[PDB]
Amino acid sequence: KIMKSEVLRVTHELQAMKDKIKENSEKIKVNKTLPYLVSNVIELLDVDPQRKGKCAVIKTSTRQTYFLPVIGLVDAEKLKPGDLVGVNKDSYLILETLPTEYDSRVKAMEVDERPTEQYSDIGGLDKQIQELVEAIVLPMNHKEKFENLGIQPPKGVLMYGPPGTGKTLLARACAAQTKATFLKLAGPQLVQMFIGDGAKLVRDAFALAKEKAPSIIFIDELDAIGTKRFKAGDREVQRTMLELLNQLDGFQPNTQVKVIAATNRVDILDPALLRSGRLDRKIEFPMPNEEARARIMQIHSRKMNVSPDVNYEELARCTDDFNGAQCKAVCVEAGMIALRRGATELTHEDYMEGILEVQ
Amino acid sequence: DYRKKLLEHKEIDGRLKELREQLKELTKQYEKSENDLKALQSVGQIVGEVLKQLTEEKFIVKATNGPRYVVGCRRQLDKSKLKPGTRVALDMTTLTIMRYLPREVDPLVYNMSHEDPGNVSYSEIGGLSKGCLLYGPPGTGKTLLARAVASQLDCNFLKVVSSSIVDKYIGESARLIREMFNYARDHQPCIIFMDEIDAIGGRRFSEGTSADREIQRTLMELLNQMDGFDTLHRVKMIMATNRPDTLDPALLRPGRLDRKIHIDLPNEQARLDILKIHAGPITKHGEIDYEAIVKLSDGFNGADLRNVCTEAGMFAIRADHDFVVQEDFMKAVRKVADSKKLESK
Amino acid sequence: MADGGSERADGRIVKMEVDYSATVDQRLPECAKLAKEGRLQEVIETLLSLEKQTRTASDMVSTSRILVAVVKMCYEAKEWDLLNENIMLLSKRRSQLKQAVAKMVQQCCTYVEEITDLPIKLRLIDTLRMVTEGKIYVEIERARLTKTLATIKEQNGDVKEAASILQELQVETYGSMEKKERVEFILEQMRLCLAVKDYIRTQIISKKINTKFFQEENTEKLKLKYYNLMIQLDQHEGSYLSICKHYRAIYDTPCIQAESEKWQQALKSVVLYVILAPFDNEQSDLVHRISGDKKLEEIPKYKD
Repeated sequence: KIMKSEVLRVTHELQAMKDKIKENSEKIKVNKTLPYLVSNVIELLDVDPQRKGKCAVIKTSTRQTYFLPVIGLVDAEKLKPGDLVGVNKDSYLILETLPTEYDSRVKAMEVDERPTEQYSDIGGLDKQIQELVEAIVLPMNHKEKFENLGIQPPKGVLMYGPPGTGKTLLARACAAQTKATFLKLAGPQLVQMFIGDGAKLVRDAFALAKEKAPSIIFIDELDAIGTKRFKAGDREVQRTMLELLNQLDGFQPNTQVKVIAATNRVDILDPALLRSGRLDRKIEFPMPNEEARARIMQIHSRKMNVSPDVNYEELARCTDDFNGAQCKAVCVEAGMIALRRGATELTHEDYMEGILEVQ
Repeated sequence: DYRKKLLEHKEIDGRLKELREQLKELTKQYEKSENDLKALQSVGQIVGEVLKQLTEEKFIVKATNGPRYVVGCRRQLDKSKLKPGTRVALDMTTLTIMRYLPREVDPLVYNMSHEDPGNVSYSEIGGLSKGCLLYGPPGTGKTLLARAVASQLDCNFLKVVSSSIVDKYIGESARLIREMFNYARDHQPCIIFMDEIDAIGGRRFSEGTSADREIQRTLMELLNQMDGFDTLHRVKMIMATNRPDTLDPALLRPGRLDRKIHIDLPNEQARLDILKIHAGPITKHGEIDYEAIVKLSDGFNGADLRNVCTEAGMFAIRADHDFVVQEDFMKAVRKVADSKKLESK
Repeated sequence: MADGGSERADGRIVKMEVDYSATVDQRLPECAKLAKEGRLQEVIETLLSLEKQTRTASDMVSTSRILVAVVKMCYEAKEWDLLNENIMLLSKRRSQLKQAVAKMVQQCCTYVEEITDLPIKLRLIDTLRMVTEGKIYVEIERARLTKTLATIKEQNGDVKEAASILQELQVETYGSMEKKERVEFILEQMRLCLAVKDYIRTQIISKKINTKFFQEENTEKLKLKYYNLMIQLDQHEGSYLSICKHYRAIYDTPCIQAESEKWQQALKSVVLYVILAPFDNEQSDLVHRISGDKKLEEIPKYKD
């Protein structure tokens, strides 16, 4: 072991390095304390002919352009043309780069942490919603098994069906089970007065989904803008829409946060919406029958003082060709006039009274 | 007694030599920290532009902020890059010149940077041995192949999206056809991809409106630049689409689209090969039988065959079993594939 | 769908055993409309991979025992695009055409050794005009027929076809990507040049020979032999400078083959190009590329 006795000197040199890094590593806090302004960064690779070529183009907020090479600490997500970077007083170095995404009108579209309703509020849809509950639970907790089996979850799910079916509140009810950040988005929000806004809205959605933590982005009324016209505004929605499809077709690192979509009608079905990353999950959600409407109305009305003498035959007969949110409006209306009816217990005539009241 | 002390001392020396790797690896990064701290000392540089040069040693610079200045020549650099018309960089002290600044489009970096890695994709396309038509029979993979060779070399990333010919304003897209195709004629190597051409492939059977007439007019420029007065011997275009029925039979002339490649899974060896490259990272039981999956599958989509096989792997993960037998593959690829035949209208 | 022509194919091969060529003339209207119909792209591929074997199988039966070959060469020589003139929608297949021409040159290859000297000159003079009339091919069979005819012209004593083979070779080498066949067929450029000895033709063709090729994507084994067969005729036409860039690249030849015979040729010509090297610049640096080799001092000419 006489040859291995020189390792002690090496360990003393290494622990001496750990003892001497406290000062030069300690000045990091006083030199990198606070970047006082914000400057935009534009990446431009240079060539010196070590003597290697590496530079970048800087733009300050006060419209002043300067010169500086790519410097700072170890960069992994950096080197992108972004803003909100660290800079000292006048030397103009890059110390702390953080993405900005400002235009809060699109950033703070729907800031929802988590909803209140859950998946246990409906009745008679487990045979078709269980695939979605799996498709949102197993891709969140079973990422470890995705390498043993080589499975990549789909990013486009088509939640299509007739309107008024409560698909929005049901997908949100599953978003409560996702436990991630819920972010709504409306179809008619892409159509703006100025040009090129849809690119900023789409790249903003993938800026918060790509940049931010694992979240949930549910959109609705996509059929209202998914028109395949052959000037025209829906062709501009073909520029923004086909741009989004290009970001769901040309991006292999799109294994991040999913994009859930729902269409209230399948009359104008875009044929280009068929792909593993695109809207491949096509589970048909028809109009619930009087049995299913009595189920979702019973579980949605399990909190009010409902009379126990309900055979569901009269309401099952009156509810003809109705939808989910319509029976939800009947439940809410019954909870509205049942107060002024004097009797605190919900009666049986209030069902047809609400049906003929709002419809 | 003596023979055991050599192995024991070899074990003490082993656990003594196995602790250096836990420090000597991160000491390189710790020293790299001070290397960067010594690399951030070159600060205080500004930019400028050269318009007119009077003296060969000292010339006039034009700063971005608006005020103009005059600088000298540094003893290190030479008169090669000192010629006018090249954007350079300056210093706040003495207005010396460290190096130049090559111009680029703010957008030219985006148009010349998007790149896709992966070299095995060229050999992962399955058993598949001046224009190419990628039409849409019951089989997909039009993007995995173009992005497979495009991911291999492609010599560029000149992707042409069918949504870039919108032209919300007056339909003068001829400036973009001649501009981008003029870039194709300028750069000696060029590969053009035209994905989802069915949207801009209107058959103009009836009287088209102003929105259709401008797109068909861009198709008239395509005619004038494919069979007009301009050859395309060196440039190549890849017309990808979805339905091989409305593909502009005026454009379906064999003068442009030499060959037709029906992207499908006809051959049993192609379906078996694509099934084996998609069945790589999946683990299964010892009972393996691919001839039933390949035999029962008739005229399906490749990437959607991956979605149906992985859909059977999730049908098998519903019962949270680590091993996946091929019974759920035959019955789940069977039933789910029959649902794809139901939704194949 | 090819299901209609498949029964006519496998039934036609059974019914067509002893019948003469008149039944083929009765088959002409049966196959004309059969080729006009079938707009399907991938389905009729079998119909064209069977019917052509029925008509060429009947050609085999007709050419089996007795052959006049006049009516045979008149049928195809006069009927090429008769089915392609009524169909305005060209299916741009280019899938069975390579099997068509390859099967025709295969049957002509089985009938090309010794059958009858009369029809071979008209068949070959027909197919070399079909080379010009084609204008779209992989450029394999088009070179095959003219080089297998040129080999006969070598012993025939008629070297007038040199302008034909070497004029058509430029067309048969541009427009496609050929790595192996281009080197195997490129020797015809300097093959008949010993009989032609045209200096301007040598100036056109090592110029068109060494365009883009250094080492890779071209293996035979005999590569170094053709390397010696390339610029030696430019040494015949040139005087001294032709071998200055030729004898400097044969240093890898002893590494590929046995070094026993390299002393007489490689280590002999290792000094001639540096002796004939220009006195301005190449003599100064080119003398260091050969210096240091242990085999150099073993030569008695090392003192020279």
